[PDB]
Amino acid sequence: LLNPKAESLRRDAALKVNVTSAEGLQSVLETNLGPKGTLKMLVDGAGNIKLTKDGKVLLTEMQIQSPTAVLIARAAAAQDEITGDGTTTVVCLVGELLRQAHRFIQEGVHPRIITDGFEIARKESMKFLDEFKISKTNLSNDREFLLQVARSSLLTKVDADLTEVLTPIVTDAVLSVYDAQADNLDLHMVEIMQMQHLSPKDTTFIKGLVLDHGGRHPDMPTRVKNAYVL
Amino acid sequence: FNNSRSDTLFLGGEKISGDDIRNQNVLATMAVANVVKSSLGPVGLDKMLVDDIGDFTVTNDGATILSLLDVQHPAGKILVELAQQQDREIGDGTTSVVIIASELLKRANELVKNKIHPTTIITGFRVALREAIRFINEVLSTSVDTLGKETLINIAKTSMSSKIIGADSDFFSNMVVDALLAVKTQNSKGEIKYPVKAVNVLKAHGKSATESLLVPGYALNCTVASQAMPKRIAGGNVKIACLDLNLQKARMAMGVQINIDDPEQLEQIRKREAGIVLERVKKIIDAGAQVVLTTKGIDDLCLKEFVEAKIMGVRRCKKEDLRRIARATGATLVSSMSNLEGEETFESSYLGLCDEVVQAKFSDDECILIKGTSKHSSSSIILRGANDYSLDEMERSLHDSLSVVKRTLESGNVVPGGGCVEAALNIYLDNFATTVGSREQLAIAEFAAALLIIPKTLAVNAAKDSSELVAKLRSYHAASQMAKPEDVKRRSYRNYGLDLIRGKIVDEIHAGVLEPTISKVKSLKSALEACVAILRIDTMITV
Amino acid sequence: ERTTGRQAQISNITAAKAVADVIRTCLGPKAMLKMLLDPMGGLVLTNDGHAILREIDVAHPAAKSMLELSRTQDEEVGDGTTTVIILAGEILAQCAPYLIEKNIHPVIIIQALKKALTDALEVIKQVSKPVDVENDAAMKKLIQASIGTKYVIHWSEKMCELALDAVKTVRKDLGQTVEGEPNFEIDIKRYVRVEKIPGGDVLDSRVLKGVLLNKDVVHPKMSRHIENPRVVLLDCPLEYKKGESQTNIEIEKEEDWNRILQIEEEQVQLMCEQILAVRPTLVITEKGVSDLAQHYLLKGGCSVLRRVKKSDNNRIARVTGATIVNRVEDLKESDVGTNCGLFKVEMIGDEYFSFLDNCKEPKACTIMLRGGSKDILNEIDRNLQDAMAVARNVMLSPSLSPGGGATEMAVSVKLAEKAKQLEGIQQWPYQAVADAMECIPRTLIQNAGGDPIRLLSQLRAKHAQGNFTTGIDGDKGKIVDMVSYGIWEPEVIKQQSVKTAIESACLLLRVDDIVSGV
Repeated sequence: LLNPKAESLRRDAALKVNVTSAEGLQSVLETNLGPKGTLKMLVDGAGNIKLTKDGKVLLTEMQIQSPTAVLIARAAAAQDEITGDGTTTVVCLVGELLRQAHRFIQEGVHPRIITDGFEIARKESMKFLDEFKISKTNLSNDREFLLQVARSSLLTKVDADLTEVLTPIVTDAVLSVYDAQADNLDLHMVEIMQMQHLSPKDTTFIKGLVLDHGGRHPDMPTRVKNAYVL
Repeated sequence: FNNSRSDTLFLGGEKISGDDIRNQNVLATMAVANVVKSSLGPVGLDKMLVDDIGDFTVTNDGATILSLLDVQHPAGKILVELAQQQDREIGDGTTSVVIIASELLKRANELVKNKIHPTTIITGFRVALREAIRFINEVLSTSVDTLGKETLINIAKTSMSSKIIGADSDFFSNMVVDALLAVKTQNSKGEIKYPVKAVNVLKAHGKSATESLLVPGYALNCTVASQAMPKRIAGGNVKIACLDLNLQKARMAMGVQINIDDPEQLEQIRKREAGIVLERVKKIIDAGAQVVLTTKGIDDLCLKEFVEAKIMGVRRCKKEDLRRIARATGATLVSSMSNLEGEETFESSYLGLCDEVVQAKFSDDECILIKGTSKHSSSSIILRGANDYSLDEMERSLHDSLSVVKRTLESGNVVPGGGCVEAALNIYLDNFATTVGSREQLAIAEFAAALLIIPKTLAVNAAKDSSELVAKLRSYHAASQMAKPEDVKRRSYRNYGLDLIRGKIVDEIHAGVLEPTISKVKSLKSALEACVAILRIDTMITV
Repeated sequence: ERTTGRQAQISNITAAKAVADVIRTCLGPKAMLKMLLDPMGGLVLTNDGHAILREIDVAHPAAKSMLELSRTQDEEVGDGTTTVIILAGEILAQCAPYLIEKNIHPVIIIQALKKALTDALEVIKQVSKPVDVENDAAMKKLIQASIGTKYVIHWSEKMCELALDAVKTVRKDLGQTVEGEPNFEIDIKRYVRVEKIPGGDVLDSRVLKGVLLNKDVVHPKMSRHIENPRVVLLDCPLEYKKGESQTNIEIEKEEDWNRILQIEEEQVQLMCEQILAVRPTLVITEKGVSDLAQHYLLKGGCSVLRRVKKSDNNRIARVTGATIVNRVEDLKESDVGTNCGLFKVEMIGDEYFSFLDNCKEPKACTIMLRGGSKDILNEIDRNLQDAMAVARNVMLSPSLSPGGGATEMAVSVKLAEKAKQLEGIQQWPYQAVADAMECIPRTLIQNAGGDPIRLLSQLRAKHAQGNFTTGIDGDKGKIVDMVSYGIWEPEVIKQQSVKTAIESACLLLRVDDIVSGV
């Protein structure tokens, strides 16, 4: 059952390749998780070295021929647009779930029963999801709790020394843009600007806007307090 | 295996001569012929023809397979040009001719191993061909067994067996055979051929298919439209006028309206509009036409003129039928009445001639029967069936049936098929071999035994044993040719061929398998000239 | 180059066996997913049988014939694409040992497949059960089979109304012993052609009888509807005509200049006067209309439509009867505008439309669909065609047949009983047909996960002693009766399934050689 210039992997042989395809992608991303995770290098081919712990930037910069890792990367891209965090968490759940399933595949269990067991447990997981969750008050004086949420998103990708630097910056950035009511928040109102020549621990928050071109003349005033704008 | 590396006769290519090219011509012709060997006969199977683009097609026609077959060898290229010569003469039979020339080369190749020179092998085949044509003359016969019995009904029975019409076919085959023999005509200068498009076929469902009637003439579906006119005229003769333009009251145009300012012009224009067509009606009555057939209809005032004269008017005839009726009556369908400045029917010029016109009662159908026109040689069939879907399958089957029947009967000279010609010539040339007694006797004997490949491979495609039927095929003819030349016989019982449907030996003349003589004579003549062209090659120069 | 002997029969069966083997996991609602590897870095996860084999490049020509077989099945039935291909591929696989190992001539097998095809059609008619085609509640539960597991499941009740009201308009159901029986002819292709309008709700989707036009009326104040309309169709625009030859008007005298300017307006009125001679209430033209022709026809009491496509006017001519006449002076009185109910110009989705809708069914209709987006309309479109295809098979025969392997096993048991009473060499290949019929239900068992050998023999025992309505459940996978949970499908699906399967199987068995040439 073959014709020239064709390749086919059949009779459970594709399962051993697909599960191994997940074990290969898992072990690579198993290194970086939580605040104890690891840093990796991404070469774009132009000679620019980029070091990032974000699984979103990793999966886009690497090229993988394995089709199993392609679906994981494409689905994680949808998770990166929706959730925006926990890209590695999704990959670690997919790989290990296939490893526990592959052990039952060797036992002769049909994959439909295996997938049906995941959907039934997922529906029960959603029930425990609503029971285990904690309802937080809508008060905006919750900054103390926002300090805890900030350390969750910070400590992961940094040495924890930049956390104390970025904790008042990120927390003040959200509450300043967010008016006090239930309406919405706009992330476009927060500008992201990068500068050189000074250490990263000196990163500061700017309540106003920053710009490049200044007044050129030696006698122009450097500091002007409470001035009218034209 | 392949022949190459001459190392003689320095030139821009190789040199192949001797038994090298003689064995190459056999291997090349065999591979080309093996394609059409399984497609021989109706029991054969079609094969797929693939192109270089990757598309393909599937057909059993030997003319299309050999034309689309790629042959890179000259010995097989002659067979490709042989199919072109066969299509330009008979037009059919390329499958059997290739199989003949293929076996003749295999028999001649064994004669080369017998130390027989190929020139005499060529002449030995030509001498056997001269007698083979003379032997067909005692085989071939004219049209026979059409009176007192019917061998043609077995042709229509096998062709309609694949359709619902095949249930009553025994009664329906008599309608096809008895009609085709009665419609015989002569076109120009002694052709004596059967009309292709004649024998009109109409359909109506009131009843079962058994009630289908065969009319000795044209059956037109129409009425008199008035009960005051007689339904039967023309004891001796009638003049039928086939008309298109209406006899109805004439208008001017569909876009113009008549506004009467002067009340004098009212009566004028009114009677003028009817007066134009009324004079045209007067020209028809004065032309001696008892039956008037109009395509666009007739008015009530102009029809009353036919009622008083006992002339039969008919409204809204089928124009496709009137064209064939006018040709049979010698008439001409008139699309508009005029010549130059005049208007008339020219007093029995565009009019036709017919023996009798009678209107039969069909038991919930009513039509007009036309019988015995001037020159017709035609008929009409009124079909009855289970439904229109059945009547459609009947009309398509009667065309597919009669077509096979009329083409074979078109030539007044036919020979029995199913392997009768190939088996009979094997017996004749076997005794003729003793009339030489020097060398060609070996070539003539192999020529006659090479004709057995046609019935052999024919029985192979039919899922029947070829070792039995072919051996029995020769035994029946050999025993029948013992008392035949002595002009003294108990019972002859010759012409027994192969019946591949029931797997038994039957008479092909009674079974209805017949091929015209021009097909079989030109087949052995073309297959021999193609076999000679291969045997004449002792050297091949390939660049 | 050339394949002779039995080698061609092997390659023809192997090619058809390879195509079927791919989609064996594509059969059933629980069917697995097929991951295809493109020559590029892409992949295809779709489980649709037609979308898979289309993306699979094939070499042997018999595999291309199996691809064209599925293309014909897609035009007949909307679902069951893998059912016909797997069945046609298994018949050649079961006849393979008898053709070679048993040394049976292929024509004998082909003649045996024709006898097995006739017997199979008789068994399907015996195991089929009738249903009321006039029951509206029953037709909704039938079409629902092709509805669920789709986005239209919520509107399924409205999806069935758009499906039934559309086919009931174009269908002509007639029969008698006089003019014959059309056998309930229904044309979905040409007559049911649909127009998709964005915006709105599915509840606002109506089936209009007539031709829908997107172009508006030339003047805001005009008759909105006419009781007994008179329609004129013409391709020619409405404007001042000019001669085909050289036309030069030289004006010297002073008072003759304004006269020619009036004649130019009279020629426009003359072309409109030739139209008004038949007193039309509606004028539809292919090209634009000049402002003068708009005013002349407005005072004439008729409706004017401009910029109408030529393909639309051809569909108008069939539901109306008005034939397109180029020149206004050649306009016939034979072509009329009868059977047109309303001219209503009512605006739909902030876009002015034109309605030809009438109170009668001239064997055609125009469906107006509303949705929340173009992707929703495309989902409603293809689902409406599959919804009407199921309703078509129910209107083309009253009887329903059980699915889920019930009919597949019901035929195989009856073929085994007729095999013992059928003498001759054709008996051995005749038993291969019944073994091929058991592959479809066993395939659903393999996709379910149960034991294919154990559940097949037990399912066969249910058909032998008990009834034939005991199939295999899709959700569970255990032997159950199909009367409990109806999987029931129309018989026309099973009719053309085995019909074209034998025709495609015999076609490959007839080919004993394959050569390459142009």
